[PDB]
Amino acid sequence: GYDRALSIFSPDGHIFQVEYALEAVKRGTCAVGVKGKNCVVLGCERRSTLKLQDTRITPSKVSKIDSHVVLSFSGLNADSRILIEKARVEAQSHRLTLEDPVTVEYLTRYVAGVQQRYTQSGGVRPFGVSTLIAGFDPRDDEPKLYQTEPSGIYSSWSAQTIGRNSKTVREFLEKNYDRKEPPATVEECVKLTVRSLLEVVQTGAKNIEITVVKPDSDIVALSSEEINQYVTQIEQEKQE
Amino acid sequence: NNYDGDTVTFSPTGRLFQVEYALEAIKQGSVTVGLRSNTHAVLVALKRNADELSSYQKKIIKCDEHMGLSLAGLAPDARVLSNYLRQQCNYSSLVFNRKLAVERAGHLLCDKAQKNTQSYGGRPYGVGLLIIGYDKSGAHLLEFQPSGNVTELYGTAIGARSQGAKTYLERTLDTFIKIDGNPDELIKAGVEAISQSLRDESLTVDNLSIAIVGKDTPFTIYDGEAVAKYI
Amino acid sequence: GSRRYDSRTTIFSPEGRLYQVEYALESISHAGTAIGIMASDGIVLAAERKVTSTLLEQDTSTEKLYKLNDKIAVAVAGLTADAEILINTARIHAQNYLKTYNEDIPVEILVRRLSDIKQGYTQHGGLRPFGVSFIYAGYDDRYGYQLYTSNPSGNYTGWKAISVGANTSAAQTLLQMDYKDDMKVDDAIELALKTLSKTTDSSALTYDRLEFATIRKGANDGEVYQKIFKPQEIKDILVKTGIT
Amino acid sequence: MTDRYSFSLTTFSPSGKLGQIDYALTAVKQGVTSLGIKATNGVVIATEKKSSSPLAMSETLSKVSLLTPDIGAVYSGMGPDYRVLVDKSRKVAHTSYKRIYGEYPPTKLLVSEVAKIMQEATQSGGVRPFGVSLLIAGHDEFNGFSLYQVDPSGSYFPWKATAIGKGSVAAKTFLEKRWNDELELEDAIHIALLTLKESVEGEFNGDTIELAIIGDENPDKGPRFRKLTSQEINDRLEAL
Amino acid sequence: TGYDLSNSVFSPDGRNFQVEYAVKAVENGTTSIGIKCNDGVVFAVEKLITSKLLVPQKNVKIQVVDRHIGCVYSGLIPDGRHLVNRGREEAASFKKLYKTPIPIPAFADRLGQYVQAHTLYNSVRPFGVSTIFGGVDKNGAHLYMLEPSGSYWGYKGAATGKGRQSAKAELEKLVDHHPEGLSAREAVKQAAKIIYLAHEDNKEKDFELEISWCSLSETNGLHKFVKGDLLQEAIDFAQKEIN
Amino acid sequence: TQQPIVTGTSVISMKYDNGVIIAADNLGSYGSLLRFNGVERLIPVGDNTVVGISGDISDMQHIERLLKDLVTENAYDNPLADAEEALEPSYIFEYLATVMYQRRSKMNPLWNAIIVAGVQSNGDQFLRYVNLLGVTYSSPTLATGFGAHMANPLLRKVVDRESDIPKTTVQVAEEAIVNAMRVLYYRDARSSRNFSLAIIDKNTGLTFKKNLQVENMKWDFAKD
Amino acid sequence: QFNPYGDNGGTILGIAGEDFAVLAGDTRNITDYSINSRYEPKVFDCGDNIVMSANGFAADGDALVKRFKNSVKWYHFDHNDKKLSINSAARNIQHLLYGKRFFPYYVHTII
Amino acid sequence: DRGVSTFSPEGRLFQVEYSLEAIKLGSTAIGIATKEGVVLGVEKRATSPLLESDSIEKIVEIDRHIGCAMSGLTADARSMIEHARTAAVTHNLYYDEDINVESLTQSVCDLALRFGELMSRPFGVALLIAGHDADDGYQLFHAEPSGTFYRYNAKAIGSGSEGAQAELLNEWHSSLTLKEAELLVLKILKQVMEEKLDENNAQLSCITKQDGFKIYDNEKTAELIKELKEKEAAE
Amino acid sequence: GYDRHITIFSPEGRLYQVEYAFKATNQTNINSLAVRGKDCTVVISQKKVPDKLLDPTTVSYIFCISRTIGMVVNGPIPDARNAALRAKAEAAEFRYKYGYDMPCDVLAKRMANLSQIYTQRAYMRPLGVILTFVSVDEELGPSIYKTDPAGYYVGYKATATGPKQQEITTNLENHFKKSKIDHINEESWEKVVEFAITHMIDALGTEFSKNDLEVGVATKDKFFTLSAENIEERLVAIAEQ
Ligand SMILES: [Cl-]
Repeated sequence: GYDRALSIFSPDGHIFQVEYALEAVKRGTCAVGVKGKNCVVLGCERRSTLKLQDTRITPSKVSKIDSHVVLSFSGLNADSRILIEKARVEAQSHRLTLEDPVTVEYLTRYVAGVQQRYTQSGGVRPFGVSTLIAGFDPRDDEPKLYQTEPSGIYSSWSAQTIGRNSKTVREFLEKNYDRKEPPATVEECVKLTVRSLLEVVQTGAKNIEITVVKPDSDIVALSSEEINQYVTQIEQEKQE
Repeated sequence: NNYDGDTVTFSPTGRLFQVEYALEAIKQGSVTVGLRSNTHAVLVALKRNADELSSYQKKIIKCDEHMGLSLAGLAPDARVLSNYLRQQCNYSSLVFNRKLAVERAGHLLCDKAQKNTQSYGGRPYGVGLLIIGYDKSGAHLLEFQPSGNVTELYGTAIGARSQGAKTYLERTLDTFIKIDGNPDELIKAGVEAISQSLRDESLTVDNLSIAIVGKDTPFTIYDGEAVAKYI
Repeated sequence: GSRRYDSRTTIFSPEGRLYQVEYALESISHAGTAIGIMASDGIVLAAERKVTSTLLEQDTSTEKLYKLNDKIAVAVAGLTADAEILINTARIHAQNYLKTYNEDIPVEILVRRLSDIKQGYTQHGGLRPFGVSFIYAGYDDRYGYQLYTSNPSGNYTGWKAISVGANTSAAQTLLQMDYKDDMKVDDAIELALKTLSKTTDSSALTYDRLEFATIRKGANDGEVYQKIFKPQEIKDILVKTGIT
Repeated sequence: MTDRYSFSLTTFSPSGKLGQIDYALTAVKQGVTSLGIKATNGVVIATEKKSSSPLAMSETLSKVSLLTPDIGAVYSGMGPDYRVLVDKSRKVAHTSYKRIYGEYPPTKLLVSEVAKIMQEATQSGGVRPFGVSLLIAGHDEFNGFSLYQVDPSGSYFPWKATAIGKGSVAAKTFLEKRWNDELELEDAIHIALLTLKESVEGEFNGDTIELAIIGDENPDKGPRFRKLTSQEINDRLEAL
Repeated sequence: TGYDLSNSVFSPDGRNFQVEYAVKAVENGTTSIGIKCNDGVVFAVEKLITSKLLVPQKNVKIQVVDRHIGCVYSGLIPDGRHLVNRGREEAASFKKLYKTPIPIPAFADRLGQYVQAHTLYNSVRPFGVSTIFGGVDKNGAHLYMLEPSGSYWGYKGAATGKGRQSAKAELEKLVDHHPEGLSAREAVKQAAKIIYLAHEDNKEKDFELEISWCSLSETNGLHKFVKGDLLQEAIDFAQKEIN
Repeated sequence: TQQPIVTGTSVISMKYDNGVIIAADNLGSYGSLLRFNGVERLIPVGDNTVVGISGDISDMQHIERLLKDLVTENAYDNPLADAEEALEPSYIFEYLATVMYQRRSKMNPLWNAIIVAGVQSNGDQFLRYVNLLGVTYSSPTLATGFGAHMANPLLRKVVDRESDIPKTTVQVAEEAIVNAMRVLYYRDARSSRNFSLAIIDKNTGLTFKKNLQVENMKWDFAKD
Repeated sequence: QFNPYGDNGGTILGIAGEDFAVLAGDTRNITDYSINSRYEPKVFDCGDNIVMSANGFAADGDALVKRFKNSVKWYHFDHNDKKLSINSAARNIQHLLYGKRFFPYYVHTII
Repeated sequence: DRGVSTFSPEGRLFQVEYSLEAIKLGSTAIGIATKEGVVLGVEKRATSPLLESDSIEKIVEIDRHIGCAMSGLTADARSMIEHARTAAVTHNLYYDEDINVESLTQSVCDLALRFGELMSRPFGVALLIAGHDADDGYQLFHAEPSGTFYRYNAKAIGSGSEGAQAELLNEWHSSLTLKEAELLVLKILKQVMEEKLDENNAQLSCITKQDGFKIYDNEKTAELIKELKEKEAAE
Repeated sequence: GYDRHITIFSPEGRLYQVEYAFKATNQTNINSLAVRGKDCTVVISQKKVPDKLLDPTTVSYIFCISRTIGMVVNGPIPDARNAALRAKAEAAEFRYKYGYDMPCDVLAKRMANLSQIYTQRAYMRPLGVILTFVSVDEELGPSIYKTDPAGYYVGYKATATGPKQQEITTNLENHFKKSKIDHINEESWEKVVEFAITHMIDALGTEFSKNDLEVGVATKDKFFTLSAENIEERLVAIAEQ
């Protein structure tokens, strides 16, 4: 087999292939995750360089791993499918042997472990992908939002963004998200997520996708018109 | 220069630079001394600490009841090779009810090190070993280099400043070879030999490591207040 | 050892691009233009052959349009040999699915499979990627008519109309200008040929330089029929649409 | 011995060129002229027996090879590469086809199988491409008479008539003028001998020319492939 | 250029420079010789005494293969040992199948093909040893010498290492002055002399002489080391000839 | 799993004051057919050990080669191959014992019973048994197969326990062995008159005696 | 058919006192009605103040005792000459014996 | 390019030396061994205020008698921890006892040099392995990616390490109490941390014979930080 | 310029390593020649023993592959022996599998197909040798077939190999231009050997002693090499007419 060590240390103590994978994430369309009191919302950018698309069949940016956990990402799209497949398989394998669905932390830890494996295995490059993994643990009403990245590190976030101009939307969320009082309702949480995207998206509701995840496997993706109502309400308040 | 990228490449003067660089790792390692009489064989090792909070890196490893070595250089490689010796010693005992000859032990170490120097991908071992033992032909001392070269000697030293201890032994040769049936006097000569390779630092209680094997003496290591007797 | 001669086909550039994928796309940009257009009552595949001599036997020739099963076809842009490797893999996946579930493979599942293979060559193995971009024209009873494309990166996307190969920038503007959602197959046939007629690097568009195909449910008793157009039929449709 | 060349030696350059395929084609260009012409009732393939020494017995070196009873092959470029392709082509015509279906493969499929082997040398680890272009002439019951070209890339095209190697540009122009869709096999052989005379410097006779036909059955069937004798060629050279 | 950076690469000359660099390591090593006599062979080697701490007679260089073949080499000593280990495996597999002990020409090609194999790939280094070996078989005595390239030939006398030219000159005198042949006991004495004469090229450090021999009359066709009185008799003969 | 085809019968042995004696008849039976009358079943290893082997003859011949090969291998890079680092009976035995048990544990045994008789470096008598199952034991008298039933009773009257070994001379021990071989010839249907005997003494070394015969044969009571 | 097992007889006896223990065994080794040896030791000192016997099929017994003795040696190497406690020895022996669960050591072991 | 297991001309493995540079870039981790216990403490170093800092797990349980703190590319440690845990439990399965801290450390370190062309590169993370056993008492070890491990009375690794080590040099004596060591880790962390030390960006832990390995609550550490501030203001 | 280090195409469509293996062919500085009689095939080759310490009996570049097939090598001896051992192995395996003696040309093509593989696969170098196979084939009669580092192979009426091959080739070409036949019209192999030696003397412009030549002869059902004394007899006959 092809054994060649592609991810290796450089004289200054950096693994360039892992760092160059982060640059592929930087290029990817923006993704955002905001957890409320009783929900998590995953917002995702859709670049409008591609029109004449068929939105019914084009791969959606948020993926279900199980009925209670979702995964969105920024970076290489083809690479994301490999992590999503592996996670979905592990989700069923966990149910099969533990008789209980994965916790969001567990599912995250697995995906992050796969990303890590590719940074010190021969013949393979790291995943050009960072993920936001969100959902609710079984029989638990506390929201969960995790982030992973090519190096294999993962951690828990009150809110987070990844991808292109994530610096700007992280700036926004850092000032607008209060930990002592998070978005109490679904409305507030979705609003704050759309607002944060509108800092970067700079265009209509076709370029914003929203998915709301609630406890007890209650996942729903918002339509264009539902999102467009938030876009209308945000800018009408802004004119003041 | 251009011919030091891997072990598989000869230089234009017939040199293997990776092997020579591995040899260099030994010289950077701490000093250890080996010497023997007709009855006993002694290892003396100056252990090295990282700082004053740290322990002193163990230099001497036991391979069988009648054989063991001291190391200088990459300690993990000494672990790999010592473990390999332990297995060969063990295989001899189990299959042939026979203690492994010290000369044959050296031959096995040589050939294991050699394979790493002729094949692509790997690397030479980055450690030098002094193997002492007492077998069916009396006391023995060996010097192992990771080039593959193993050498039977009356006495020697390897590591940093080891030339001073090596000259001392070269002078003392006729004295210490005659220290038969007296372990303490042979250890004294080994402690006096390793002293010639010291600068600034001197032999303290948790600094010095001594081992001995002989006629009616199993391979036993002495550390701590056990070696205070010889300071 | 061998490391000296390794191109390292599966690495990132400092910018975060996959060198070989980018250069394979550059290869594909020079290949003959292929166009897929999806109508409400069928899909059109049109593609331009390249170099072509008068001595090329056209009726027994297939460099662009291939059949994967009775429901799904592909238009190729890039190395024909590389495409045929992937095609025979796709043809098998379709039959494996049929054998397992006793139902024809859904178009997106087949496409994902091929695209996952292409992805694998960009992340591991140390081999060059496949210098091929596909347009998948297909029908299933979940999503009806579907157009997709995949490229050497292993990324795939769905389309109403799309081009691959040469002059895609020019082709995609002309399609974006004249396409409409209520369009019909006969109109899409005309749009496809008009687009190629303008984007072609040849002096004129003739029957001998074209491969053409339609996937119609337009058959008796609501069943999907693939029609790979014969040389004489491409010549008729060129006269019908008024290009020659 | 580890075959450590598990990585491609043919890769895409920045311009989109596959260097080694292009260079393999350059090798084919330097090779001796061979050609193929398709008649209504047959196909002809021909090439020059470029004798490396006059002491060498050029009868032993067969440039024109039988692949199946109804399929023949000729080449331009590197002879040793051609030889091993003829070996594999003959074998694959038995293993993957005759031993399964109880009949020989049709021309197009055997061509496709050869093309596959040449493609794999263009992408597999630790190999250069084949330095030959093949001209495969053949007949089968449902497709009739056919002539194909196969390049180092693995690409193949069907031809009415064509030429490859040294004087291919000039030879193809010559064929374009002479070819029509009402040629009889004898007319095609006549044209082949004319076309081949242009590219040949030295001696031009049945001993320095190799020429075979796919035609009528020579007495389950008889074989349609027939290699013309040194005498048979010379006879037609008097009516030239 | 760059043709010398990888093993198994033909330079534009037609040469494999990595093999020729292995030869430099051989030329750097101590002197070793072989002398074919009437009914056998004699091997001898220069062992440089680096220090007084080296135990005399202990660091043996000449190696036995099977019970009838002697091997000695100059250059990288571990590479020599690796080649002898393989030779022992070859000689063992031959005897296992064919019953008879391996013939010397047969054994010579077994080493030859193996050393040659290490010039066929860039993933291995060539052998850094010229190996002089031989013994007595059913067809009589045979002396061989095997280079890093895989080249070997039969010899009347052989020599390699740093003192090879000095030795070769001496071997050439013996071949001329004894056409009817040299006896086994004569060859031991001459071997001692030739190592002593070839020590002028390594004259800085003093050395230790080591001799072995196979002879149909003197050792029953088996490889034995020259020890004790016969060794001292040869050293005395050698010491007398230099003075 | 096999079955033994050509077979050798009893190997008998005993310790005496200075060394060990071992003996075995020169027959290779082929079932009831007394096929091969010139089979040596005592195989010396160096000048301090004799391995006596009963059971399958092809497997004996395999073991014979393993021992021949062991001598060769011990000589390699061993300047003391004829002195301090020569093969010992205990080494030779342990090797064979390892082999026999390994082979039984792979369900493919060497179909033999072996007695290794010899004298060690320090002058100690070595006498130990091993068989196709890897079962090992030592005793002042050892015998395989048939001899275990007839030879041991006779030989144990000379050396019944360890304390009798220093009291037994080589003449007494050799007589006892030759007597036992006679008793076996009368009563073992798969034995022969012709045998080999080997004495390994700590002073006089290895004495190997070939072409011996059972004599002094009492048949005269038959005529009645 | 080849039977890999045999019975070499013998009998062993362990008794635990308050500050001591004994392990005894007869020194007779047999097969069927024949005596092989009247003195073939069966109870072994294995080091670390542990005595062991594996009575039954003497080959499997010797094998096991040898393997455990070696396990003691490698426990010293791998854990800084630490004394193998009798409870630890016992668990180590369980894994040695269960290792051949489907081709058992045909012995009743006592330490 | 060049081999992964190549020696430099000084007699060092390049990749090992470069991984040591990665470990210098890591967050600070400090260990202090005493006769009452071994204390492990880490800098959490949250990259943003939105990151929920209790999810930064840089101190980890291997067994009840062995804890572990990490510094460097912390993702690399997961497989090392996994191995350590499996090793500890497996040894208890084979021998019905706790595994010695040195033996555990040695087992972890045996992975370290299993790299070449096995894994493709060394680990980019150093470990402080703290524990207790009956033979050698309370122990602190430093496990590098070179495969070497040193025992330490006290040790700092990561970005603040040479500064912290010099501080540990002066402060450590053989008569330190556990409470003293806790404050001393907090003191030295606060010195070498960029951000101001509190209960949410620093974590303490310890391993005692009685209670085993315990990661400290944020409430418990908060009281020790308040105890530290007052005792530093006290002179 | 790594296209010159391994067996891949240069921009010109060339394999430089193959070309440099062809140059290694003449490194021995030996010329070989092969001719065919009626009943036989004779191969002669220069023998050079520069060292007096060499056992001249072991200095040989002619090999007995099978009983019917002989092989002379132009190139370095280690690669010659590599090729010899493989050809022997192939010829033995052939006889086992197919129940008749491997024909000369079938072996040549086999060794050629192996040589081709080293020109396409990168990890294997070509052998720096040209292999001239000779036999009296039971179907084709007297046979000469030659293989090179490229993997090319072809049958010959006669051939010559080495540094001065062109001189020997043209000398032979001119003789066959006169006789107008593909062989030496001679009953005894002894006289075909005399022809071979004579035409090498004329072509190279050097006289030979018995120890300067090495001769191989193929007849029906055996190939054999001539001793020094057999060659001396051959040289005497040449001189005497
Ligand atoms: Cl072949």
